[PDB]
Amino acid sequence: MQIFVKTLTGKTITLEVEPSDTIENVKAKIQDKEGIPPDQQRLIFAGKQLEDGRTLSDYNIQKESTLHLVLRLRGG
Repeated sequence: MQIFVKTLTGKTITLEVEPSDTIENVKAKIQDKEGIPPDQQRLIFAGKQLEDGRTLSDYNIQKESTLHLVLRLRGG
């Protein structure tokens, strides 16, 4: 299924995922496609911060959903 990942810069990235995919795996996909290291990634859906070990299905994330990507940089 297709999902949308909305960043803080007004860029939306499209991903192809399965509800059985883990959050850790989604983050890897994002890294693969945009180059953002997973450790800097903070995914938000329905007011919840998504946990690495959970799957998309745990959160009831359906096709064409939009996740919010917030960056957490290490150092400033």
